[PDB]
Amino acid sequence: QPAPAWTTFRVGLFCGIFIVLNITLVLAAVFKLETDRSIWPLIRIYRGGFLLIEFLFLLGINTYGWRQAGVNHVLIFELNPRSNLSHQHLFEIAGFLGILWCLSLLACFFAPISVIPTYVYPLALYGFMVFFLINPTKTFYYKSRFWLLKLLFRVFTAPFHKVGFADFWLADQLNSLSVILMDLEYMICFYSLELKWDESKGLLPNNSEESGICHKYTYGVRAIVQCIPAWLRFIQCLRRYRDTKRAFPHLVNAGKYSTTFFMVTFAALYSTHKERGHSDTMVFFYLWIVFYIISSCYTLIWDLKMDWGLFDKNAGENTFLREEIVYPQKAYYYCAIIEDVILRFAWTIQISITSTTLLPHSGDIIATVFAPLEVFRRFVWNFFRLENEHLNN
Amino acid sequence: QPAPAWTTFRVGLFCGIFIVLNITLVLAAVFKLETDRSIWPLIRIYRGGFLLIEFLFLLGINTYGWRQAGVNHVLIFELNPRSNLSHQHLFEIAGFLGILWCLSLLACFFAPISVIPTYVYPLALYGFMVFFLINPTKTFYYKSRFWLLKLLFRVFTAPFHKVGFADFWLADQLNSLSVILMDLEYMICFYSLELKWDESKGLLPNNSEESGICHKYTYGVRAIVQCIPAWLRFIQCLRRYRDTKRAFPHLVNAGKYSTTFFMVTFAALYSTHKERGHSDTMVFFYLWIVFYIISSCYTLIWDLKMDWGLFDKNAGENTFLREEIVYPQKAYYYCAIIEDVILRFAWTIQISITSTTLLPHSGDIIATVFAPLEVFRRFVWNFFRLENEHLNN
Ligand SMILES: CC(C)CCC[C@@H](C)[C@H]1CC[C@H]2[C@@H]3CC=C4C[C@@H](OC(=O)CCC(=O)O)CC[C@]4(C)[C@H]3CC[C@]12C
Ligand SMILES: CC(C)CCC[C@@H](C)[C@H]1CC[C@H]2[C@@H]3CC=C4C[C@@H](OC(=O)CCC(=O)O)CC[C@]4(C)[C@H]3CC[C@]12C
Repeated sequence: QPAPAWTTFRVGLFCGIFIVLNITLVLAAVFKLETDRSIWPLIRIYRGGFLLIEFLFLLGINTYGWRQAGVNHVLIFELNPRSNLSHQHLFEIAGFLGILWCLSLLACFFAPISVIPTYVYPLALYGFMVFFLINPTKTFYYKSRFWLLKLLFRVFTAPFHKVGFADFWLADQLNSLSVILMDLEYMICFYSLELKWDESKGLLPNNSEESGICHKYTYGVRAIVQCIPAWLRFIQCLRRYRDTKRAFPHLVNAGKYSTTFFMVTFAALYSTHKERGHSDTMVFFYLWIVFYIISSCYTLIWDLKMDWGLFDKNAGENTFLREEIVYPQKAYYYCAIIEDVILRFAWTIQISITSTTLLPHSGDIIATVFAPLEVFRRFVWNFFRLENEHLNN
Repeated sequence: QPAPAWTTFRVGLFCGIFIVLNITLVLAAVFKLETDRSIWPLIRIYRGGFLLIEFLFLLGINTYGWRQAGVNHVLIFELNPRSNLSHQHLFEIAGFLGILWCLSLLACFFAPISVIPTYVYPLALYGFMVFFLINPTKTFYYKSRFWLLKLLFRVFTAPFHKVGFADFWLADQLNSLSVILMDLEYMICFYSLELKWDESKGLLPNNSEESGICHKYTYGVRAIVQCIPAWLRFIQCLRRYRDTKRAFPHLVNAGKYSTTFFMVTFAALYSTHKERGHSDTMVFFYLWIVFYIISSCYTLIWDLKMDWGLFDKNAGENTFLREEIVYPQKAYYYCAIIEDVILRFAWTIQISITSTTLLPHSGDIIATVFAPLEVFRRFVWNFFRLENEHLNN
């Protein structure tokens, strides 16, 4: 059933406002903003919002593809059939939130008029977003927000509730998008300790020794925020093994999700060795590389053989694929296989660099450039994971 | 017949882009613009264009009414029953033209590229409109523009072609769009006579007494271009009388459309005799005024008693109305009558400032604020005229 023209009109309106706002924001950044003042904290704060907008748009594309390809994903997700969301609603939500984000960024740049210079706009934007998430009224897709909040509650207390499809799907989705979590942690420490709240102007060049508290790992305020999604998925699979008493898949998933834990603690140990300047620190590098390989070379085999269900013995004419495929063109499969091996190494490198406090001058730029790539990798992963899930049933 | 979702998406996209472009144009005009060169000529190059876009948008709303009020207008317009242009197409065309107009105005305000300083933007925009109008390729509503061009040719050759509903409909609509003609004539006069083309931008104030060659009537070229639509309608109704062999509803129409000839000739004579001296100018001003009440009354009785078929001697329950009506609210009819009475006599209000102020450049500002009001008067007149034609047919 086609959606009413009002929904499409709203989607187009929001898309056009988003496009024009992006163009004028780029122009203002190129011309108005001056290079002398450091602008890295602004990008660090707004990266999470941009990632959320991109994820919402990509999920709209994903549900479009699932609807067109013939995948019965409403039964797989166990959603209520009589109230389901098409791509247009997700597009509208993403456009509205993106317009709000662009308005906040433009206000932060220009700062039209206020007494408090610039440090109320990110707080305002994130507060508006969280209020939209947990608004107690019965409007603005109340059923969807209620379902998502219940799913979040089930996921974040995973070792107690029975594991379902949506639980692990959202666990993986959070595993890809943890950059929002680290950005939130950075924002929290920066507002709590660094910024001069009872002052004016705002951000200033930092020359004191106490500066850059969020940059350092302190004791543990950095690594655990990195590996929280890994812990969630690890405990989810442990509970699933307990409930099902099946050895192979869950027992290998435990090691798969503990490899990243090992890599993260080893990178933190390398950082504290650099702080200590030990003679064996360079040797400490080599082992990291080893646990780099056993990390990536782990998940790759899980990405193609078990996740997407490729490399089947009964491939037949479909070279390097499975016997049955619902997508029309194999070029998509081959491009996805080619791009996944490229993007996995970049994702692991970004995770290591963000928490290891390495590359002081180029680490932030590397993270900024490579952040909107793991989201696309997950977007590619979703299609084939759900296709294999539908064909398995 | 629901429209495709892509058309609605395009309409929404164009509307959003137009809205944000208007907001940023207003902001630039308030802030970026500097008041050292007389900006009034700029308005006279753009004002008319604005009106055109406005008209198109208004026309869209009009046809929507005829689809919901039951006023069958395709049958009486002699349009193709199986091929019609819905209001969404008019909305998107108006949005496209408005986006181009806003882009040209912003480029003129900012002057980004320092090679073609200022004079190419208006010519380029109006040329774009021209090539869109007369594009020979079978793209972008080929039937629509071909029909419009054929009807324009039929209208402009009034004394020879047979009269129809669409011909005098377009003549009546054009009778409220002479402002486009005066602005086009002024643009041509400015670009041909007084502009020094070998100059960048042209940041020279026009306060010098040598200016005003194309502002005044002088040799009498504004009067004829102003009276052209009146002449077309006068000749069309003369031909209607000649064909019908009856003069009850036609000769009085000829007199009504000929009163404006005396109107404009008296106005032009007063304007051209003001600077000569001519101490008897008050007699001409009095004649101009009395002809003003004569014409503004004649038009009022024609619009009320005969055009809409209102004030019938036998009305019944519906006081001061007709017998059969299709629109639900009587408040709509009363508001339309009141606003028609105000707008037809609006000139009086203007003259008050022109008779009670010493502010330099007084007539032009009142003229440009009152210009987007005759279009609205025609837009509201169209509803009831089409309804009465449908009832009579
Ligand atoms: C970075 C380079 C080296 C590779 C980039 C790969 C992507 C651009 C490709 C890989 C997988 C592709 C997707 C694979 C499957 C689909 C489903 C497909 O849905 C349908 O319309 C099919 C159903 C039908 O029409 O019968 C639409 C294209 C899409 C989203 C593809 C869009 C383009 C993607 C994301
Ligand atoms: C601003 C001051 C000077 C008053 C100007 C009057 C306008 C605001 C009024 C006069 C005539 C009105 C119109 C008369 C008839 C209709 C048809 C009507 O038809 C529908 O689409 C609704 C029908 C239904 O759903 O029952 C919609 C409102 C509209 C366009 C009205 C919109 C408001 C108008 C333009």
